[PDB]
Amino acid sequence: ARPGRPQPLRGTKKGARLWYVGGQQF
Amino acid sequence: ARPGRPQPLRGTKKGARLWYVGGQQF
Amino acid sequence: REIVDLSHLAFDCGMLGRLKTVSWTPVIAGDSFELDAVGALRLSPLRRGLAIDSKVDFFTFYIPHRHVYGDQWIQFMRDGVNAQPLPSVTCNRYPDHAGYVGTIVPANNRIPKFLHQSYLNIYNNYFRAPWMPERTEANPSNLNEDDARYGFRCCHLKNIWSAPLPPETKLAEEMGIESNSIDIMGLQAAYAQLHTEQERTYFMQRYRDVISSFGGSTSYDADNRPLLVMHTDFWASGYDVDGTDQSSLGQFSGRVQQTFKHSVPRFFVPEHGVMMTLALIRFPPISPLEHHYLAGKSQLTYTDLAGDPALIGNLPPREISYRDLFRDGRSGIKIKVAESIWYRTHPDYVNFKYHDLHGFPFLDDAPGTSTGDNLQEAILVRHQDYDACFQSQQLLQWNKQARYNVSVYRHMPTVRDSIMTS
Amino acid sequence: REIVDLSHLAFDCGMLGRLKTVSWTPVIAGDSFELDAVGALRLSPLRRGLAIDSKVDFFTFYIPHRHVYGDQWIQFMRDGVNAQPLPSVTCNRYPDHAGYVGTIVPANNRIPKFLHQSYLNIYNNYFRAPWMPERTEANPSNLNEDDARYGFRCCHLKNIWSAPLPPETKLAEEMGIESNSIDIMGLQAAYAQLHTEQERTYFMQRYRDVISSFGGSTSYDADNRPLLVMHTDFWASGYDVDGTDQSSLGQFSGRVQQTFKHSVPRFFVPEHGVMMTLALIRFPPISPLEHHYLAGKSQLTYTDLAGDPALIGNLPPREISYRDLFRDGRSGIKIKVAESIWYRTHPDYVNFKYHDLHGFPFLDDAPGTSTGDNLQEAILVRHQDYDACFQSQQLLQWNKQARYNVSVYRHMPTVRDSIMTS
DNA sequence: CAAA
DNA sequence: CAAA
DNA sequence: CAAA
DNA sequence: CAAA
Repeated sequence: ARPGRPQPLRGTKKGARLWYVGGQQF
Repeated sequence: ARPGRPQPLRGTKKGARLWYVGGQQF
Repeated sequence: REIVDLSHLAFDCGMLGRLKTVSWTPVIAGDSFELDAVGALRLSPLRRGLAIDSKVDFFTFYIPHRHVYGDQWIQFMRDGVNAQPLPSVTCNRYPDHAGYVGTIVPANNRIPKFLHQSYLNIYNNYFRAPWMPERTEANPSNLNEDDARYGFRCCHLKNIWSAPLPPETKLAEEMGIESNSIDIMGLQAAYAQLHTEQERTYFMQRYRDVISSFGGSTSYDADNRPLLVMHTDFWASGYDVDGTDQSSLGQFSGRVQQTFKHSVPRFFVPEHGVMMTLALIRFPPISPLEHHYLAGKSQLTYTDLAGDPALIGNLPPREISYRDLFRDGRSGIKIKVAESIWYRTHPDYVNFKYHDLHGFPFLDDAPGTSTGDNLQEAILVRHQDYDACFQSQQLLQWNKQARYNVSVYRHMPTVRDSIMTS
Repeated sequence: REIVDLSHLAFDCGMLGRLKTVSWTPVIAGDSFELDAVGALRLSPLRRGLAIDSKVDFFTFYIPHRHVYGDQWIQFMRDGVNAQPLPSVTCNRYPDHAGYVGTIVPANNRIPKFLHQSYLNIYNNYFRAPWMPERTEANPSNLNEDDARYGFRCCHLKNIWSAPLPPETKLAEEMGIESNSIDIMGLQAAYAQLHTEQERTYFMQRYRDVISSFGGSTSYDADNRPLLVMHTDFWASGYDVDGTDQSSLGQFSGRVQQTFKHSVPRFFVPEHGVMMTLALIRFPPISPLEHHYLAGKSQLTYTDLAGDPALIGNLPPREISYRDLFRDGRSGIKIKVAESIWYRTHPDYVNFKYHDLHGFPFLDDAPGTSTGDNLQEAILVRHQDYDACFQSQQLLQWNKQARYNVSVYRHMPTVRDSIMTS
């Protein structure tokens, strides 16, 4: 049981690299 | 490995009573 | 040994009495698994204001793949890079028919056995009454509409009628007698023997419980039982929204909405397997139709009212029917309770008037009044008993949105090492 | 919780290479079992003076009855005072044909399964080469003369020929190639894959070892393995008795005779079962017929003699035959050894002259020289190889006399409470 | 981001 | 939870 | 030895 | 005993 008033969920975000795609992609 | 020179085995002898036979029997 | 961030959020929902999986994560022998789930749980909009809170239970079990796949797994692992690929199991040709185990039925209408078997095992080792038939469903397709989508039903919160004595409880023990004599020494053993039988009937139906009884122990691998890693619970409260227009002014809708954390301390995963986390929302079984047992009895005897100790400790159980507890109590439902148990507990009261008021999560109909003279069916939570109080189950009875923070240390080459050859 | 004194003495004896049970005690879930065995071990009178000492190994395992009786046991226990009586197994109609499991074949020629199955399990989980056929004998009557009376045979002390690489060891790994090209990226996985295969072949043949490999663990209940509670060992020495009469004067007989303790720290017995303690006497495999591998090779190559590191770490194993190790070495016995392994170990030497001298516990005949071109048969200890050096096996090859002090705390009514009714 |  |  |  |  946590007091606070419901907050919307944010980012699904750690260790080393995962995504290699050839260079930087935002 | 135990040093000693072999000894013959003695008695097979504790908690509470086991042998009820009516009284004392040696 | 490096960190693998498996954190992920999830949006779910289900029926009241049914047990649903909310997040399952596969683990490997050697993994150090830690899980911190946080979020909020709600219930579809109510008809009137808020009456009472629902008790929410969260569980996190660990199941070795060995428990699922059997000796067939030991080989899989032994044969290593040769092992006969593990078989998957079948679901019905519908997307939702995989829900009970937290997943959409994949493109090929078949999900991995460990998901299914684990859900069973979990259910049979912790949720069903020890005396109820063990769930055996082979594949997720032997499962019916409701179950497969919402999860199996569980037992109502324990009370006098929802938690009786196993139906097969001995009400008398007969002992053989000659014609004119009785072996008092035999009568002796007779009692002792009965004892061992009762001890079992009452609370040692599971092997582990029997052993524990001797003052021993049993690995979870002994009776192949899921390992309960963590179990939290809480009451779901919220607020009322006030009506403000010409006709709604003076009306109120209850919006249950409770936040919560479900934390699982670092856990060492000894063998490849699954970490399954399920939830279970229930409403305390309040009924305007229930009355105190004593108000029901017609002929009040000393043995009832008096509460004489000398008696209460030596009489056999008592067989009573739901009729004895509810006005519309089904008489075909017989339960065996402990004597003067009505003196060890007081029942909740709801003025009849709430009887036909749509909006309160009460049992406006005597438990198991539409399942027939079947006890088990009365004891398990019928979620339809609640359809009544929700304005619109567009997201079933309840629903929740939470973020599952998961950190796992494990022997794992880096993605680079995987994609790089040289 | 009271003390039960199960101390008792035992007089035993057996054949060299075979593993015999010396004391088995049934335990109950909850028991706290402690065992201190002390006594002396000897060998039938020798022909000449003492040559070398025999290595004596004592073991104490704990086996849940559940491992033996299976799910059939869980019920036995669950059903309690109703349970279908546990079945016993069969032995041959001879008194001694129960020896391997420390007991005279009872009046009815049938002994309790747990004794038999445990002996197997113990043997299969610790004594046989992981690659040798798993012992499966159903009943103590499927056992042959020697085994049933003396215990199964075990492996000779590890040396170059008694501890080779599992016979099915890969000596080359083939990989598919197109006609004019090769997938170097595939060749990559190819190697990796081989690796997993070797890792297994070499030291991960048992499930537990595989898991442990990932850095996990496994209850003894996982692969149903006896639990090694304690393992001691020692060298059996003694003295020579001098000849004093006209013709015996100047002769000597060796009387091996070593005292010893085998202590088992307090142990908590979680489930009903058996505590079995077995012994195993062996003589180091010395042979006047063995020679250094290098003395055997006819064409000494750089790859042999040089001991060039660069090579020793990248060549495949080597297939050699007993002929390569003994003058009378059976050539049909092929073993796969590790390269330049002859540089990692030196062999024992016995001047041929001891070849035909009756009285020394040496292998005066190349190992497995009378069992045929069968490796396993050569590796396991043939106790007949020793008949030669004993003046008279009136008490088999060896024999021992010890006192087993056993103290067990357990829930146990007093004998009085048992015999008194009121 | 070569978690080179 | 054997409130053994 | 009432391990009453 | 992965002398991983």
